[PDB]
Amino acid sequence: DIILGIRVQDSVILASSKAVTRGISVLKDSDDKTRQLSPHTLMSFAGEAGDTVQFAEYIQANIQLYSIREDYELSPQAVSSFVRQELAKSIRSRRPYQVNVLIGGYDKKKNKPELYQIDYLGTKVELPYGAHGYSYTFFLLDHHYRPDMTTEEGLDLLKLCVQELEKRMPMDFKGVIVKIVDKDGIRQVDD
Amino acid sequence: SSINGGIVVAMTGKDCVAIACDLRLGKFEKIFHYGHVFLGITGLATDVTTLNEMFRYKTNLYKLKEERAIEPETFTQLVSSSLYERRFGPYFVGPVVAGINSKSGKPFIAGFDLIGCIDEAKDFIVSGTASDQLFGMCESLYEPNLEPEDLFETISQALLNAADRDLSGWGAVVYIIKKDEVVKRYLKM
Amino acid sequence: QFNPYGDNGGTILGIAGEDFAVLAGDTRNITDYSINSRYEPKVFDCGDNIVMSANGFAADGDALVKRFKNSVKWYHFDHNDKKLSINSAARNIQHLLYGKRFFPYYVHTIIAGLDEDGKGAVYSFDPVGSYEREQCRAGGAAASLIMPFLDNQVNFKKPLKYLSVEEVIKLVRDSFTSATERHIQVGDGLEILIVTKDGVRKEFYELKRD
Amino acid sequence: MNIVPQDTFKSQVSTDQDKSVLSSAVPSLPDTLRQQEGGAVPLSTQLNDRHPLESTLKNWETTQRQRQMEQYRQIFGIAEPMKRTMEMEIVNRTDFNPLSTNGSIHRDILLNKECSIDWEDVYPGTMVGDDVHSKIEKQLGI
Amino acid sequence: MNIVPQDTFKSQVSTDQDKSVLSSAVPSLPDTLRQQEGGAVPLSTQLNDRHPLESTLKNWETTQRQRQMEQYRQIFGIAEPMKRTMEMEIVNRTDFNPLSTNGSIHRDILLNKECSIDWEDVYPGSTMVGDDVHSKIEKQLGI
Amino acid sequence: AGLSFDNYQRNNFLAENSHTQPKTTIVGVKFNNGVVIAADTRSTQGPIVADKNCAKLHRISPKIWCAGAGTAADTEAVTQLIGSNIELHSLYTSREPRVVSALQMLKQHLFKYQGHIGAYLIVAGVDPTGSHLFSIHAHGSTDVGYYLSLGSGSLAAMAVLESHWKQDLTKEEAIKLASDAIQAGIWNDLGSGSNVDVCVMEIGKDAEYLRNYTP
Amino acid sequence: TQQPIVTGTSVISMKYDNGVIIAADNLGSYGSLLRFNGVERLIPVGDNTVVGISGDISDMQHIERLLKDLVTENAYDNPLADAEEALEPSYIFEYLATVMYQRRSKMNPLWNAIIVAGVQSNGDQFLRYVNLLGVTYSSPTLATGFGAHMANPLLRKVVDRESDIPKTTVQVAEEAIVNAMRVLYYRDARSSRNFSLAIIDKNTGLTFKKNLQVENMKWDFAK
Amino acid sequence: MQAIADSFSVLVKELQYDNEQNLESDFVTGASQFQRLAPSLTVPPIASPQQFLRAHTDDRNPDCKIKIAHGTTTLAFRFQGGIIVAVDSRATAGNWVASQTVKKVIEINPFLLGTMAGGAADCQFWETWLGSQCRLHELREKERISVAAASKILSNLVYQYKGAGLSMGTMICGYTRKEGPTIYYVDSDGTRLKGDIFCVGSGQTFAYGVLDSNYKWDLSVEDALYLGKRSILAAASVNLYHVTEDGWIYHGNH
Amino acid sequence: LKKGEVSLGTSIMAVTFKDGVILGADSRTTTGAYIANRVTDKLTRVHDKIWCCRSGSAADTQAIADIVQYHLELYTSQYGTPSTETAASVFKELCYENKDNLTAGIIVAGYDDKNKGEVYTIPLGGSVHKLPYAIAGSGSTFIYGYCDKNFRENMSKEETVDFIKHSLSQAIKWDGSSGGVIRMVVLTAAGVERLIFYPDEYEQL
Amino acid sequence: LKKGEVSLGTSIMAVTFKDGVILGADSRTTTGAYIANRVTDKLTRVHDKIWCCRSGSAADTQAIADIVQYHLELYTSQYGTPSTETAASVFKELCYENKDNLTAGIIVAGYDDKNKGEVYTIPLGGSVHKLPYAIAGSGSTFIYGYCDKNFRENMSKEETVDFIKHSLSQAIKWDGSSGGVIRMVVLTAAGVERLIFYPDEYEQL
Amino acid sequence: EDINVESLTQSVCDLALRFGEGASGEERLMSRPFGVALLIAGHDADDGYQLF
Repeated sequence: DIILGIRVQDSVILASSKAVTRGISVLKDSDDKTRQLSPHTLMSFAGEAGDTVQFAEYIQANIQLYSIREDYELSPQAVSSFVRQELAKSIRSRRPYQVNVLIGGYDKKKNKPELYQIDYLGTKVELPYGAHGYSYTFFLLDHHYRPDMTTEEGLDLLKLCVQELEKRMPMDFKGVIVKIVDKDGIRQVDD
Repeated sequence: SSINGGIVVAMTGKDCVAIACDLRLGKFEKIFHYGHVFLGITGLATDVTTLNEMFRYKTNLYKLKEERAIEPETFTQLVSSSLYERRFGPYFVGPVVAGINSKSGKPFIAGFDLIGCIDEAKDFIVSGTASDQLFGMCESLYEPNLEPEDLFETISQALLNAADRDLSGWGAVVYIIKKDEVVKRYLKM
Repeated sequence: QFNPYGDNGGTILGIAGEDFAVLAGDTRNITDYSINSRYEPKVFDCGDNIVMSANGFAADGDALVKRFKNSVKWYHFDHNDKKLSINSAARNIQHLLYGKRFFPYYVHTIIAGLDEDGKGAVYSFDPVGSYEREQCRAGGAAASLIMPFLDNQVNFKKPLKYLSVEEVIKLVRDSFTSATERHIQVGDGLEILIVTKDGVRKEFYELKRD
Repeated sequence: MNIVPQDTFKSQVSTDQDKSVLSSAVPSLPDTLRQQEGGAVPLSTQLNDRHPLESTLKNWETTQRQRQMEQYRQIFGIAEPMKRTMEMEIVNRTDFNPLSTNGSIHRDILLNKECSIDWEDVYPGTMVGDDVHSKIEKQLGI
Repeated sequence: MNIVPQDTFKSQVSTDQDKSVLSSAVPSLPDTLRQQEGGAVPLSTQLNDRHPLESTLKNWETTQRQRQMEQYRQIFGIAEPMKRTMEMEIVNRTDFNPLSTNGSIHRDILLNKECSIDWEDVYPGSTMVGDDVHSKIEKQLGI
Repeated sequence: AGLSFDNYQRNNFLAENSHTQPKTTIVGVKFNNGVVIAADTRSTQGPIVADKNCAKLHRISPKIWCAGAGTAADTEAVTQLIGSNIELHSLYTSREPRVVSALQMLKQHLFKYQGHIGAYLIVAGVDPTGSHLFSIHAHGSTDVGYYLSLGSGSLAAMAVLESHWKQDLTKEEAIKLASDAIQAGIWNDLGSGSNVDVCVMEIGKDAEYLRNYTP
Repeated sequence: TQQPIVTGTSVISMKYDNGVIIAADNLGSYGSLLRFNGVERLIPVGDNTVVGISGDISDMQHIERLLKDLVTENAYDNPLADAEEALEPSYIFEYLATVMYQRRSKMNPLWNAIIVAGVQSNGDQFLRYVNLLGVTYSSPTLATGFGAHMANPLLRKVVDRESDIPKTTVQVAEEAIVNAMRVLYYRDARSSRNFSLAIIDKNTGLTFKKNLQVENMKWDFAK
Repeated sequence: MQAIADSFSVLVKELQYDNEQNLESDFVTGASQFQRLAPSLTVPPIASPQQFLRAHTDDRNPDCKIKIAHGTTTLAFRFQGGIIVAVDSRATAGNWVASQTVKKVIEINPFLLGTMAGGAADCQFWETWLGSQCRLHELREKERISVAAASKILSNLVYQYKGAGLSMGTMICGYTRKEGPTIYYVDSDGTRLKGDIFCVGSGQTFAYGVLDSNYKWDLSVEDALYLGKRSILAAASVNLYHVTEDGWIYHGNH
Repeated sequence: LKKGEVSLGTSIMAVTFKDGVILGADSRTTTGAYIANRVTDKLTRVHDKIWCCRSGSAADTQAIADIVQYHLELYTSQYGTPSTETAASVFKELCYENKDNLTAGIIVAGYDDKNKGEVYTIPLGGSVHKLPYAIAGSGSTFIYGYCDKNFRENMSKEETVDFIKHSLSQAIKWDGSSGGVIRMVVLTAAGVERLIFYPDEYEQL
Repeated sequence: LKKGEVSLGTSIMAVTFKDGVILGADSRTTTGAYIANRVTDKLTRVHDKIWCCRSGSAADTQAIADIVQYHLELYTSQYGTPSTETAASVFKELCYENKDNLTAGIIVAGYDDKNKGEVYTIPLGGSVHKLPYAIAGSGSTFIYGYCDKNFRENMSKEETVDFIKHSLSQAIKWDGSSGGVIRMVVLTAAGVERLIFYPDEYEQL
Repeated sequence: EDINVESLTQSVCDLALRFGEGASGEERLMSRPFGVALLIAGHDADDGYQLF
């Protein structure tokens, strides 16, 4: 499981890979590593099977309940804080499980994109970049990142990261699903 | 390239013996002879090859000195002492010796543990990984004082029944040994 | 740390006939080298023409048989003395075994009786409840000696269907005699329960070592 | 006559062992949303890797109370533990304060803890639940 | 006055500890071809994972004889161990039979093993290099 | 030279990597003019009876006999080696071998190997000094007894011996007592069964070896 | 408990033609120290049943308390407690076996081995064994511990099968039990010379003999 | 107050029969143990039940060992009007004779099927339980349960016991009017994957390759059955199932 | 000790008295709880009037005693009767130099014309201690007080015999590894005297 | 036994005599080889004429003794002076019901006008034994013989005092964990008497 | 197996008893008796077609 997040001047771009659980030949067309928390907030997760999906769906249900109750959408910051609280609460009385979360949103009130990363212990960091899974990409991102990048330039940088990563993957790296969150909502890039 | 394990069965007849081993059909056979004495070894393949080479060496020297072929009992004692020499580093093998004495004409079979303890049997010897299922089949099928054709049929049926109960390229090699003639047969299942 | 399990070393065999069933077992109870008793039955009549055996750790088997008999008593109480069929008993035993999934009974269980068409039926259970209907099942020590003996003289594919009850009893006795000769844990007696439309009949035969 | 609490481990488990939080869609399964525990806490994880002193601390006062009741039964008779238990049950049942968690004054007097403090006193201590109606339903059994 | 052999481990190691198979090209390194051990046997591998009884069995007879010599020195004097060692040295030195490994009759008479058999006797215990008379001549003469 | 230690590391490595290395009632009774040794005749490879008629009474010398338990190959090898040494010593001294000499040889050989040779023995015999019975442990300790038992059925045999032993026993009484102890081991122990083998060594006579004395 | 501390060794019992005989020695050993002499390990429950217990002594005293409570509860409030409503050996054994298995399943076993011996109301002999695992069995001869390996082969000489029971008198059975106790005192390092015996006969009732000593010991074959 | 008096009035404690659960499990008060929709599972009352179970499940009698489902190849796919489920019926012999042929696929309903691929007892028991749950749901809602709901029920149940010792990998295959034909895969780790083609077995790469070589949505029923049989034969006689909106149909060796 | 080895759970006493020394022991050998030998002779003769008793590993003590007897025969062929001190020194050297591989403890009792009877003890480790009287073994721990209250110097033969009998009877009573008969050897100027007492004698003391 | 805890290594004696009972002990508390308390009163009173001494874990035995004293005060408020058997039963119940979590051993001595002086011992495990006299602790093992040879029924007060003094002096002499002064309590019909004996007195015995 | 119609009817009646003590001794579950009557129609192999 590999997740990448890049925040640009006007949007957030999230890339995620497929599962391939354990020696099971699966042909399917879906994204099982992404849950839409709200029309302008998306969540990507990578970690242990079973636990991570349960946690993601629990978070999605809570946020949908809030949206129905208040007839209003939480900001990405509040969503990320709630996710951090729930993650720290889950391992309160059990052995921690491997999980890493990237939350990408677009604050309509502030009119700006935001990206957060939360690790398995419950550490939330606001970042312009982000990656989890395979362990070089940080050096390339540091070398080729500007806070005022457009969406096309961010997509090109993501393509460069994908091309660099593919040369070390064992040739089983299928199509990486890429989604964009911006003022118009959430969409999926065909390419 | 994986040839470890296997099964070897030895039975006594009226004035004959039968010794049979499993095979992979399709050059690694687990039955060797040093004149009129036959040896079948199961277990680690490297140890099987090493023991075959060592016993060919020792029996060639024995025949050069004695100017006569070695008898099954003397070969059994030799195998026992050779296995006991490696007391703390033993080969991972189960050997079985079969033959007919050239002078008295009495048939002889025996089995060994990995450090050379002798089990001299009058009916049959089973060596292999399981040695519990084929053992029961041989116990149900064996009858004493069989003619060579009856003994061949019995041992072949035991091997076939073992093969059926737990494959694809399974084969068998059978030796019917009389005082004057030795017949080697293949079973292709 | 305390070890709650043990091993008592028995041998059981169940055979389904055309219109009868047979469940037999050796009657020796041992503790790993010593003979606790030379006559300790392990095949029990449970009512409604059902015979049961749980071989392995003796305490677990006794507990399972006790629980099944009490459940059958309540089944008669709550359903107007309805006869419990063999498949329903098999399902009850599956639930009883799987109820201890995380602390299992250390037993192998065989039950025998007649199905709703009057034909013989034998069910075998894995220690945590997995079960199936079989024509013939040997369990415990010396099963690897008993099954080939039966297969040498019966075509399960004289065909087993046309065998009579006396012939089956003789064949079981012969297989157990051979196993007693070849195995150190088998002997001292054999007990056979036969289920037919007339009920359950008991037979006993002395084996070696008295 | 127990000093350290005993028999604290569970002997059976089931997916409906918590009657308070059960799914209405599938009544045999628990309701993960209304549990509000992080959403990734199966019951099995609660059966292993606990601190050895936790069960001793959680059941300590109940064990001492039971030993006192047993001594009263041995020395005084059935009536004394019966009366003590009746008093405590009446006091506990007539109290319903959904906005507070503190024990009553009369409960402290009955427990002989009017001038005693423990760490439970110093340290008495969502999207769904934690409201008055949930406490009403739990208290009334409806 | 030992019974079980003691002080059997090596207190130090070196790459030229075996003076017999030293390389001619690099005298401080051993000659792996003439060792004829298999070609992949570093000396360090011989310092670990040994059977705990191998050292006891290898040095048993020497330990018993050393205890016997110590007893003679304590009870008889220096002359008795001196003479026993001198006899054994004379017998061992004047025997050079490169084609056989069996011990001499006189050595067994001195060792009081005339009618005694051990597994060393029963099991006395091919190559391209160093299986010739000349290697034994060089080792015996210190050439 | 001697027993080899080659492939010890290889065998340990195979054991660590999931490679399974492949893998009795005896009594001795003294009577007024000799000693009897008796044994069961069942040989098992685990729970399976390999042989129903197995000879377990072994001859160190014509009038010195022994039986063993533990590792079978070790027992046979040690008995044969000590027999060879005893025969050579007898030829050297031109005298009948003594049981104490065999006891010393066995004790020192077993002590040399520090218990790694798993041989547990009962050794009985008669020599020009009289009749002797000894028990020998693997680690090198030996003991003297008027009646001894060995094997997995040794407790039942010892109970029978404690029930019916006296200072002054005739040859027939001793033979019956030893046979009864072996029979108790046969009936009450799963490791013992089949027939009984007896050997009677009387002072001044040839050793009498009765195989299958009671079937 | 989780490990025994003070223990008793062995109980041996046999069936004869009209009843049962049971016996056990009087010793509570503290490791290798023979600490307590005078421990009664045969508990008579009524006039038709004797229970012999080996193993942990504190658990044995707990079992004695359970048996006393059972007897007292039998008479609450049946006026026929001494009459046909008296406790049977089978009732006592069923209760004890249920307790032992339940405590084994609780991972808190009673570290004991128990033999129940007696005569049923119809004259039948009852002889049963249950241990800390809850394993139960019956046989014409029963023993625990070292006796199970030494006393049993002797007693099976007298009573080898069920057909030998009618041929065995009380004198022969008592002699066999006494000889087995002597053998145990010979070959058991945790044994005692003093022992108690109990005979339950369908005609004469219960005879409980205390302070019995092993006698006629052969030590003269020193050299 | 009288109940309080009874609690303090003086055998039952040692039997542990003052607890209602112990009475129910031993069928003292009635057959309520056989009346629980959610079955009760016994756990060792110790600090480390999981270590206990793992240690005691890997130690002598072949007949007292937990039976493991066959690791033989299992295939499932959805072509145009149903689901083809294919297994190899080469049963493994032992110390028994079967009265009839065994089946590697569990028939949960006339409309639902599952595969074992794990521990045999776990799969059989919990898929029978799932059939009961689906029946109760269909009675309540007066409509056939969706395959997503059934797979979710099974996944939630197995996740509640995650790490306890269960082992099971099943493929839930169904066909409903609203969903169409659907296949899910549920594992004892809590995984729940929706898919079009699933191949789980000893050799499944060969079958997956054969499928991918000649897979299309326009396959016919006979063509789909032939393709499934050929894929199983390539993997390693062959039991086939065709699932349609009206239920499943079984083919012996078609 | 080595796994599976035979241990020596004995009760050993050695008492010096006016005319010499007396060495006594019980006769039980155990393998845990089973008595493998009801009647074992624990009094080992190393020379004509130099005897010993052993504790620890049985095989190691037997090997050490055999070597010491060989040594004393070699000494006797040269210089004659050895002193008890010399035998104690040889025992001590053998036990100390091999204490990393062999477990052995010895009680040595001797008589000679010069020193008129002596007792030495060599506990585990190999140190030597010369004492007026010594006790050793598993049962000895139960009679440390009693002996300390009942020993006098220059007792008569009968008094010493009674003292040893009482002490060993208590040691047998309390220790489970101590057994049936009491064997004693009296070493004086007259010679070597062997005594044995049976349970029916000492159990009524 | 939890790591880092305090253990009661001691020498405890209780002897019944003609007029009543006497309980005696030493006064040493050690942590490892360091004497943490040179002067300790080990004679614990649970009722006016019912005293005890403790062994095992100090904290566990202190808690058990406090509960027993509370229980006996309740009993006295209800029914009057309890018997020694009742106190022994309460001690046994407390020790047995908690034996999986606490390590406690108790010696109980008592007097009443009905039973006239009694001794009970509850070793580790929770079993109870009634004896004419009892010894416990690490230093008791060295006086098993001596006591068994010197106890008589119905001894006078002075004879009992001398017997206890001698036995505890030997136990002090041989046991490292024991030492200091000897303390004794005499329970008769005339009341409770306290006695203390100093090392310069008993070491000369 | 299918449950008998009479067994199901008995179970429903045992539930209806719950305004007082239960059939197996259970505590009261509801505050008042039900206000409904049921006609239960079934078929089983033991008793054919039944109406309760």
